[PDB]
Amino acid sequence: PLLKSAEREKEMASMKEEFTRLKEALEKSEARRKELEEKMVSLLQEKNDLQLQVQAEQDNLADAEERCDQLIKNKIQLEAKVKEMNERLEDEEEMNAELTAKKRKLEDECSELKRDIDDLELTLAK
Amino acid sequence: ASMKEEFTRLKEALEKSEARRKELEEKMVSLLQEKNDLQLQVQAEQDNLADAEERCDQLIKNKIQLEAKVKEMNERLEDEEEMNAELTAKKRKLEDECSELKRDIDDLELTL
Ligand SMILES: [Hg+2]
Ligand SMILES: [Hg+2]
Repeated sequence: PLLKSAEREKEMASMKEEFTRLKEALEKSEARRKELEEKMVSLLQEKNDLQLQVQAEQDNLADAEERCDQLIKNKIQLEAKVKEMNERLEDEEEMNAELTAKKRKLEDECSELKRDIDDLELTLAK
Repeated sequence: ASMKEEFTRLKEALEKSEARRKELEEKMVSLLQEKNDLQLQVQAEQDNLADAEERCDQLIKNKIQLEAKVKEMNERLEDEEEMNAELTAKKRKLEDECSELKRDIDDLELTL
């Protein structure tokens, strides 16, 4: 063009591209911002959902633990019963031994008595 | 407005946008720490629950072993209890034989 029409058209073409560039810089920034807005929303929901699993698992451990408690009180009563039964067995066995001894010594005496009765009948008879 | 105010509006919109983004980038760092920690915590707790459950099973097996041992002993005790009672009866019959025998010895000795 001629000097003046070229200079005028040049400034207009420059302002259009400068504008177009600012517009795109904004669009891009907005995109990054939007992607983050979405990520932050998703993470907060993820975090709060885990805070509930922690609670829930802690509760299951509480129920598991309480079950151990009952079992342990039960083991206590049972070990007490074993101790007690073993004591009685010893008493029984000991007594049994003692009775068997007395029954045998009585047996030796009936042997001897029947023998002495026979000796006196020998003395008497002849 | 004029072209200059339109550009000024755009620069400010960008500065604002970029600023909001810095807000998010910094707030996110701390947010991920929290999420990773809670994820590891749930794994830790699940491990505890498995170990707790395992202790339950050992106790249950032990409980069974004991109740059985108690039963076996109750029955064995009853046998001993009956065994001693039968002996006591025998011992007693013999004692009465001694009594009778000693009496017969007395009667024969009076004959002499
Ligand atoms: Hg348990
Ligand atoms: Hg006797």
